[PDB]
Amino acid sequence: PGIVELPSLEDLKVQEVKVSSSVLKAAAHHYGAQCDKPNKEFMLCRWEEKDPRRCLEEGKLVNQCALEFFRQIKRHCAEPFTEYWTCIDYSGLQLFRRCRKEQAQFDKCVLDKLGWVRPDLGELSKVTKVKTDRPLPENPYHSRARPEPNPEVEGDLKPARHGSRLFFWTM
Amino acid sequence: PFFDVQKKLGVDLDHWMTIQSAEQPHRIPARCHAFEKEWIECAHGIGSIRAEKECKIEFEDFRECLLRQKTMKRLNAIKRQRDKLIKEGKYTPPPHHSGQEDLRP
Amino acid sequence: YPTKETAHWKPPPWNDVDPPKSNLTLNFGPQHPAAHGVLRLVMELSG
Amino acid sequence: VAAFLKNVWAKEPVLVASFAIAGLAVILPTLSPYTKYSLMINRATPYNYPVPLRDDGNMPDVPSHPQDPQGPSLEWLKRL
Amino acid sequence: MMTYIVFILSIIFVMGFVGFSSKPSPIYGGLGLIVSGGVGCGIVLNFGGSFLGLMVFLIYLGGMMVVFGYTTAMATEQYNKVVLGTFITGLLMEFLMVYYVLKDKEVEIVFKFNGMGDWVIYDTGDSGFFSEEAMGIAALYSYGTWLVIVTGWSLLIGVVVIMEITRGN
Amino acid sequence: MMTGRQARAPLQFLPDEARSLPPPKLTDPRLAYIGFLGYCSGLIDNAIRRRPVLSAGLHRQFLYITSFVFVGYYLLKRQDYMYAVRDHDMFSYIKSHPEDFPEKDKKTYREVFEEFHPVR
Amino acid sequence: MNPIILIIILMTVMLGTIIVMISTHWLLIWIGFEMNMLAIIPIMMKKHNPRATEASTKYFLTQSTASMLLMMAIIINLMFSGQWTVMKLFNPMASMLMTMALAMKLGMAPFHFWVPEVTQGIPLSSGLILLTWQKLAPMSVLYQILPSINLDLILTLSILSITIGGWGGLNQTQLRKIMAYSSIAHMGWMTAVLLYNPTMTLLNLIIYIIMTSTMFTLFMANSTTTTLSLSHTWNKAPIMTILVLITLLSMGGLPPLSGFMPKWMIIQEMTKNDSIILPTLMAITALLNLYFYMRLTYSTALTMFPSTNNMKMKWQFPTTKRMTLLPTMTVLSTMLLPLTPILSILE
Amino acid sequence: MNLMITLLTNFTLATLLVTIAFWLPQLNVYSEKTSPRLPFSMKFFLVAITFLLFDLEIALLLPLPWASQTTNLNTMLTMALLLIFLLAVSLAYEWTQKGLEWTE
Amino acid sequence: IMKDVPGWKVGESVFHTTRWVTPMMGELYGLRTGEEILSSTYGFIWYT
Amino acid sequence: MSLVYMNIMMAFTVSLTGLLMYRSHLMSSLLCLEGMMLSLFILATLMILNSHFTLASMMPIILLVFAACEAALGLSLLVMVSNTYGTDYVQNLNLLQC
Ligand SMILES: CCCCCCCCCCCCCCCCCC(=O)OC[C@H](COP(=O)([O-])OC[C@H](O)COP(=O)([O-])OC[C@H](COC(=O)CCCCCCCCCCCCCCCCC)OC(=O)CCCCCCCCCCCCCCCCC)OC(=O)CCCCCCCCCCCCCCCCC
Ligand SMILES: CCCCCCCCCCCCCCCCCC(=O)OC[C@H](COP(=O)(O)OCCN)OC(=O)CCCCCCCCCCCCCCCCC
Ligand SMILES: CCCCCCCCCCCCCCCCCC(=O)OC[C@H](COP(=O)(O)OCCN)OC(=O)CCCCCCCCCCCCCCCCC
Repeated sequence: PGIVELPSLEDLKVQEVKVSSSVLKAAAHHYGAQCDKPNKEFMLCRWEEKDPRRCLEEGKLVNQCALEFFRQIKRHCAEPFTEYWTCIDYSGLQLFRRCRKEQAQFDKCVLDKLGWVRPDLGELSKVTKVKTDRPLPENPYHSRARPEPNPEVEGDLKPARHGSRLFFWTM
Repeated sequence: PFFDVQKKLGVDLDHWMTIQSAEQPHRIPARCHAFEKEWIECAHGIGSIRAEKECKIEFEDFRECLLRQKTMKRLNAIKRQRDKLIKEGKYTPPPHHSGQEDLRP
Repeated sequence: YPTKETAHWKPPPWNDVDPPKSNLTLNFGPQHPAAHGVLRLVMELSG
Repeated sequence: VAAFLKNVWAKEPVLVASFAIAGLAVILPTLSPYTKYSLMINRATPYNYPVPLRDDGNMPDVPSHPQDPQGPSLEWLKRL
Repeated sequence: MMTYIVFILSIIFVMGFVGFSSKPSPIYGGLGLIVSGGVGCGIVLNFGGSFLGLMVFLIYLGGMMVVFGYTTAMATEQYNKVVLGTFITGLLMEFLMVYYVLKDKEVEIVFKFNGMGDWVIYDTGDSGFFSEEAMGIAALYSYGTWLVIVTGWSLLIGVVVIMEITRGN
Repeated sequence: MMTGRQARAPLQFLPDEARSLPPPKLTDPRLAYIGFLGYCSGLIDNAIRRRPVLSAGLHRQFLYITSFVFVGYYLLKRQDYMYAVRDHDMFSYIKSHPEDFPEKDKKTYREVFEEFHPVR
Repeated sequence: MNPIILIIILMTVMLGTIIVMISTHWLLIWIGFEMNMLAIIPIMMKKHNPRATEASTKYFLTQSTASMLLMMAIIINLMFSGQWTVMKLFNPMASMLMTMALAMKLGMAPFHFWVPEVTQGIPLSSGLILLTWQKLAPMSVLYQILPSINLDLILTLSILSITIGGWGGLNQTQLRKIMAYSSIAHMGWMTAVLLYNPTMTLLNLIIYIIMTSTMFTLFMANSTTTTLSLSHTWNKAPIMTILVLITLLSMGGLPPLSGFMPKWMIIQEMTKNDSIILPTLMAITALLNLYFYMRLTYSTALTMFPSTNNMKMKWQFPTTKRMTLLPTMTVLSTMLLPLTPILSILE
Repeated sequence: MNLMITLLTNFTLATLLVTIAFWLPQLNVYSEKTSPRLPFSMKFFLVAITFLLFDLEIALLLPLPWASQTTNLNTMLTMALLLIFLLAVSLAYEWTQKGLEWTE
Repeated sequence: IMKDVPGWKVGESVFHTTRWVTPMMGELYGLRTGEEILSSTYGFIWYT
Repeated sequence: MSLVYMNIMMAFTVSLTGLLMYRSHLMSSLLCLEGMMLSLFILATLMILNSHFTLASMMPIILLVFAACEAALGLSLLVMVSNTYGTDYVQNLNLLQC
């Protein structure tokens, strides 16, 4: 069959978010509050194209808006955030419930110096609508033409011509 | 004597476990969901006789998704040629195929 | 049709019932011989 | 029925406690006002990803941001 | 070697089946089926069937083979050529199959078989905050309603049937 | 053979298009033969229990006759329905495929040469 | 047995058969066969003698082996198709194993070696259930998997079943073994026409169940398990000799009887597909079935064997048995050939 | 992996204890000592089969703590109470037909 | 690697479709070392 | 196909040919039957976990439950045979030759 088409290694170069999972999980609610639009453009493009090769520019926009988010944390509230993700980072399950005072300090400093509001319980699982400029994928499964169906039955049902026609049975 | 009582009464006794492309708990996709969906939506309504000779490509893609025989045969060819070139000394493995390049994310 | 192989075959019983074709005996003693220790019991147990 | 109940509670109280606990387990969730909230909490637990919708132009109930007013809410769960 | 762990456990599995299926005695046959059930459980566990492997240990080895050894103890007496000969026959057939599918990375007895480690065929993604195997088993109560009805009816009928045929009257 | 026809609508003994067909008359010789089978079942039922064969249980003989006629009427309706379905599918398949059913150029016996084999 | 428990266990037998007949999933097919065997085991052990325990053990071993081969065929189908719909099988190995498993469940030759032993070991009512109702579910699965059934396999099983069920009944004097070898020959007749027209398969199965139900009901009503005990029936109830005469003449395939209907329709649908040698050899082989049927008619109805003195006491008592549907089944097994185009209701 | 290491270590310590307990009392040479079917019960087999069938019913009951998380709770609760009820009905039929007798 | 091999299409799909197929474990970690293979393919199962 | 499927199917056939060739004991026959079930369990489980076919995760449990109830039925048959003949030998089950 055909040759698979892959992007070059230059097209896969982006400035990664080289932080740990507790750094992300500590920042995850404000990240979902603030980096909404490129993330949902990317996930809409990702569930519609069904191909990670058509989604690389939205992936780079996600990977860029996340860096802008952490730079904007780093300019104002580096120390409460650092204490908070260290407390998140101690726990083996990384519990939010063990870390409520450091979360309170980080949310206080984030609401004061950046105006960011933490999402309530129920908001980051809402289904949101995304305004895109890319076209809707018209055949994302790359399905070929379906076979034409068998003909339907039509007409009125007449009696059997001379009955059963089983050897001599005249009905 | 397939007495299709389920389609007669409208009950769903076992149509849910019948295929991989059905409704799954927590919307978990099967690893060959698209291939099975393509083969079923091809072969739907045209019968077995037309489905074996008109939907052959979709069923071959789906069987090769399931069993991965051509994929494993292709990897066997590449790996055997690689090991022959390593034994002959005419090929070197790159550092990113030896654990020396500080992986992506 | 009688043969040499099917020669010893008799017909089955008329009610299709065949003949059936015991109980345990225990030589018993007290577990720790502190109290009694000098008892012998020949049981006939039925399970 | 009061003589039989006291008699079976005198003779076989383990079976009376068995049938009483089993009968409460059967008829009690249809009488409880919190059986609704079990369904409400299980359908509100977000296992999958909330795959967003293409904004065609007419979806007034769907929010554009998670912190928008419209959309499904869990204030009943915070409060109870 | 360590990438072939499921394969090596499957070789131990076939060796255990050649062990008990050559039938030395129902006691040692039970022992061979116990060791075989344990290593086949390990085969299932190394794909991510942790609940299904614990179902092997808890149900298969835990109840059923215990009842087999129990009933054997009531029907055999406590105190050959054909068993050991059939044992080494099955062992040589299995090792010749191993040798072919290892030196060739390919064999065909009834179907074509790969010779690489079966690590190759796995998925490269996650399941999130659940096990897919656990959620599919949990759906026996919400999706498998008819399946639960016929399974419970067969088990109740099975209790009735065992009390009928062991009654003797 | 016709199992894909009655698979869109399963377990219908008489479909709605069976009503376009004329029902069997109640003086159908097939249905009268089934009534004769009911009378014979009544006679065998009086004979195996050593009742008088023609006299005993006239209510029972009449219920035998009635029950066989009642079942056989719907059996004849389904029989005529399935043969009508068979002819309907035959004619629609011939109509949809004219290349597989060419209208045969019929020659008369003045052009047809048949080899004569004498009996002598 | 408790009559409540008897009714529940027979409903569970029927339930397993219905679950095989209605379900669209292979696991539920296997579940139906498991439930069917699990429920029919007490019916075979109804009288609790060592022949019934031996018969139930042999039946258990054969049906268990067939159920495990059925599940292996289902598992190879799940490999090579990724799904579970009860339809054609997507691998010839799964098709071979499932055809073997259903051949073991039907007791077709060369997997026939349990049917006369198990039928002899059990009573006449349980033998009736085994030889009529237990044929329904595997023929339904064969009816559904026929786009994948290998032709040479099913016709080998068919002609081997017809030949071995012909030669097996010629040596028999026990009635249950005669009915079992009759079963093997008629299952060969059913599966021979399966890939050609399965409506005629269902016609053969229905006429066979009617005639076998008639013969087992006559054998129950006369309480005769051997040829020579059936020979005393003329001095006890002479109408029963007439009924077993016409039913044995029907099962031999003689016109104008309705046992000629299935084999005539099978020959009729096998000559359409340009097979001439095979229905001719099948028809000539069925003359052996007719031979031991005529042996039984000679011993029962056409001659008068010697009776004993104690039959005079049994003259003074009527049959108080529920001869359920015996006149209906006797009429349907003999006088149905004028209604031969009724077979279209099974289309 | 760590599980396999732990199983091998427990098996090794157990085999070492068994090998010591068989070979360490063979050090002291002792005076070599020169002087000098079972009955079936139906109830013993029946309690084992009753165990096996109720254990299969338990095998059906084991996915319940995962099954409560479903969105089809009314069907789930119905089938859960139905499996426990069929286990209780198996126990009641085992009771009333003299099955739990002399090993009650 | 596959230069000396005659008739070899590099990057040839084993599927007739042009749809993106999710890669297999052997397609990604096929040419890499056995330690990375084990850590990617049995790591979560063997984790503690 | 995959390499482990060869060994699991060969395990099924080994327990098959064990079950199809009796030595003396009916218990060893039932052991071979449940070894067939064990190999079927493992093979179905490896397919269903490999495919990520979620709903068929309950299939091997239903297989295990039905076939262990079947095994209980077979053990009760063996127990009745052993109470008849004293042993569980398959050469004692030969009354139905005539
Ligand atoms: C205003 C509203 C009301 C208006 C009312 C208008 C009518 C007024 C009269 C009402 C009564 C009508 C009765 C039925 C009409 C006549 C049917 C007829 O004769 O068909 C000729 C039919 C074909 O001849 P056709 O010259 O082409 O047609 C003349 C008509 O146009 C025939 O017309 P078709 O072309 O429409 O015929 C249709 C087709 C024409 O037939 C065919 O296409 C050929 C296939 C026929 C069956 C071949 C089966 C071969 C294997 C079985 C051999 C059986 C051997 C004989 C019996 C042995 C002992 C049981 O027949 C069938 O498919 C039915 C099957 C045969 C049953 C015939 C009716 C019997 C009713 C009474 C039964 C009593 C027992 C009789 C013996 C049982 C056996 C018949 O010939 C035969 O079937 C030969 C046998 C004779 C039939 C029975 C004669 C009826 C009267 C019997 C009274 C005497 C009973 C004696 C005591 C009991 C026996 C011991
Ligand atoms: C409706 C909800 C769901 C119900 C089903 C679920 C039940 C869960 C519990 C499982 C129980 C399993 C075993 C049941 C066996 C019942 C039969 C029984 O035990 O009968 C025998 C007993 C007498 O005991 P005996 O045989 O003598 O014991 C030897 C020592 N003497 O006989 C007796 O003691 C009499 C037993 C019958 C009467 C019991 C009445 C209890 C009433 C409690 C309050 C009402 C609860 C609602 C249920 C309706 C009860 C009528
Ligand atoms: C595509 C097909 C779909 C399905 C179509 C329908 C298939 C029907 C298959 C019928 C199979 C019948 C098997 C036998 C009945 C089962 C229950 C039973 O065993 O009843 C007999 C009963 C038991 O009583 P018991 O006391 O235990 O017996 C010892 C004698 N004292 O009582 C006795 O022993 C008394 C003696 C008389 C028993 C006569 C029973 C006749 C039942 C069958 C009637 C004919 C079948 C229906 C018509 C044809 C349908 C195709």
